[PDB]
Amino acid sequence: APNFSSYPFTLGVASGDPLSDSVVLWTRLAPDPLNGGGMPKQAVPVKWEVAKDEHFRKIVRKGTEMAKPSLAHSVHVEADGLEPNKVYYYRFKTGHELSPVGKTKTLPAPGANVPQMTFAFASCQQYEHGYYTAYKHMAKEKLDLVFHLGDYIYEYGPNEYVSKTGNVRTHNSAEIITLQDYRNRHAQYRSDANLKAAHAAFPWVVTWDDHEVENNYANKIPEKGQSVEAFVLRRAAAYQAYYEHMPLRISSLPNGPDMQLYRHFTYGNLASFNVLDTRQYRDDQANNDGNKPPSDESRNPNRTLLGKEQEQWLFNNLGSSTAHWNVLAQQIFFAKWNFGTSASPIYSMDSWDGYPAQRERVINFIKSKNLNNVVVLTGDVHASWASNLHVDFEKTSSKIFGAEFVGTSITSGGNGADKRADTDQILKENPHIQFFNDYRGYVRCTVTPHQWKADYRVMPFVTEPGAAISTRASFVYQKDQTGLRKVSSTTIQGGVKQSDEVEEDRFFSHNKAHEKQMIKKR
Ligand SMILES: [Ca+2]
Ligand SMILES: [Ca+2]
Ligand SMILES: [Fe+3]
Ligand code: NA
Ligand code: NA
Ligand code: NA
Repeated sequence: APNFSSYPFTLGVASGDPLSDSVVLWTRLAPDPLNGGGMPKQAVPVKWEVAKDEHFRKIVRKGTEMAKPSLAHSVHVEADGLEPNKVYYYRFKTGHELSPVGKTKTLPAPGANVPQMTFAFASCQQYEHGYYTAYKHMAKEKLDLVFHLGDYIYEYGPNEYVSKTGNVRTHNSAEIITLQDYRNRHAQYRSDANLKAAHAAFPWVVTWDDHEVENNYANKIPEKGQSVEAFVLRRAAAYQAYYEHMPLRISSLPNGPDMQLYRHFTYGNLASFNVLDTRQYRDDQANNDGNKPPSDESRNPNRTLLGKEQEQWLFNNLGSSTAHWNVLAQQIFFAKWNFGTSASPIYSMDSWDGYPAQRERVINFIKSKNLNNVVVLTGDVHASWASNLHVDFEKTSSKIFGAEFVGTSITSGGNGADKRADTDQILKENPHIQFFNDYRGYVRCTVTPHQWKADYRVMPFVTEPGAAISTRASFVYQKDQTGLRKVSSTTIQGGVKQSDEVEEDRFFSHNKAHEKQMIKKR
C-alpha cells in the first residue's frame, strides 16, 4: 500500500528487446525526477499486466516486481509466455497509482516467412539544442520497432556545447560525474512528453555511443588527456544509470564498468540484426582524434573497434545467417568519408575511417561469404547520408555488398539546412555517397525480401516546437550492382537552403564545450 504525494510515473513507460515469446517492460518510480526521484529508501511493489487489448479485459500475463532504491526504483520485467508477431498492451500499478498504457509487439517465430518489416532509427538528441518534435511525429508512425543508436543523453553542463541556432533549453546540472548526476540527466531527457510517447508506442532496441558517458571516450580512455582512473568510475556510474533507464534484459545488468550491450536477433527469416557496441572495447583514436590525415598510427592493423570477442561473434552471426538481410545497427560512419583530396586525404579518427584495419577485417569476411545483403545503420554525425558499400572502398567498379544509411540527429546541432558549405566537395571526392541532408529527424526503413527502402524523415527546425515532418528523400536497394536508387525527393518548406557549416564545426563545437568546462573551473 505505497502512497505517493505526486504521480510516480513521470518518466512514463517503455518496452524493448523483443523476442518471439517475450518482451522487456520498463518503468521507473520517480515522483520528483530531476532531484533524484523523491522516493524513500525502501523497496516498493509494482504490479504489471500484459493484455491483448487496450482496455485490459484480455490479460495474458501479470506479476509483481519489487522496485529497489539501489536501481533508482526502476522496473524491468521480462514478460514471457507470449505469442509471436503479436501486438500487446501493458501497464503498471503501484499502490493505487496507474502508469500510462504502453503498446508493444513480439518478434515473428524464428525462421517465419515474414513479407515486410517497418522500423525507425534515431540518434543524437541534445536536449538543449531543440524540442523533440521528431518523436511526436515518430509516435504516429506504424512501426514494428525502433532502434536508438546513441547519444540518448549528453553529459555537459549548461552553455557548454552550444548549437549554432541557440541552446533553447538548458541542462539540469553541471557536467555529470556521479551515479546520481547520470540518473538525474536521464530523468531530464526522459521527462519530455514526446520521447515518452515514442517509448509507449513501440518496443525499442537501444545501443549507446559516447555521450551516454562522455564525449569521444574509447574503452577506458577519456578525451583530452583526462584521468583514466576517474573515468572508470564515471563509466560504471553512466552504465548503471543507462541500464536503470532502458528496457534491457537481465544479461545486460552491469558489473562495475562492464556491461553486455552488443546482441543479436532475427526478424523471422527476413532480417538478422547485429546490434554493435563500438565504444566499450575500442582502442584509442589515432592522431589525437579529430579529422586528420591517415598515418601509420591510424593504419596499425592491431587496432580494434569491436574487440576480439565481439568481432568473432559478429563473424559467426554473419557467416551462419540465412536471412534475406544482414544488418549492422551501430554508431559511427562506416563508409569511406574523405574530407581532403586523393593526394592529401583527411579522415574522421573517431569513425570507421579511423580504424581502417578493423573495417578491412569486416569487409574481408563479408567478401569471403559472398554477401550482398548487408545494411549498416549509423548515427553520430548529426546529418543524413547514404552510401553504396563496395567490396573495395577505393573502386566504384567493385562489387556492391550493401548500403549504409546514416541518420541525422533528433536535435543535436540545431535547425541545420538542406546543404552545407562542404557538401559538393565531399560528394565529389566520395562518389559512393548518394545523399546528404542537414535537417533534424529520423530514418524510417521498410524491408521486404528483395528490397530495402529508407525514408529520411525531417523537419525544417527544432528551436521552436511544432515543425511539420516530410520525407526529404527515399532510397531503395535491391541487391544488385546498381546499388541505391532515389525513388523520392522533396524540398522542405521553411528550411534554410544552404548554410556555411562544414563537418569540422562539430569537432570545433565539442572542443569549445570542453574549453568552457575548464574555464568554469576558473
Ligand atoms: Ca563525440
Ligand atoms: Ca556520438
Ligand atoms: Fe551526437
Ligand atoms: Na581518445
Ligand atoms: Na599495436
Ligand atoms: Na568533459
